[PDB]
Amino acid sequence: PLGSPEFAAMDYKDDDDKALENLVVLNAASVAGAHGILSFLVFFCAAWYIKGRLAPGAAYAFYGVWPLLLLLLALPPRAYAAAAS
Repeated sequence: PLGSPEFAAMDYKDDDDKALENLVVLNAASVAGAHGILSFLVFFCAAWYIKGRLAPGAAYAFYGVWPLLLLLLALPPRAYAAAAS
């Protein structure tokens, strides 16, 4: 069956292309999330939040966790699974 090997070779190609496109996009999601944590750290944190304004905290937790989730949900199952240990 010469067709079987052809299907195997083509499958590996689609798996490589799908991966590359995922990383590039997921990275932007991760950057945006970390952008939310870094922008608020700089703007929101300051020394006024200690007085009694946790708000910045939530912004860090929301945008800092936002990217994590995005990467995992925007990442294939077998991909996020192999990343676990």
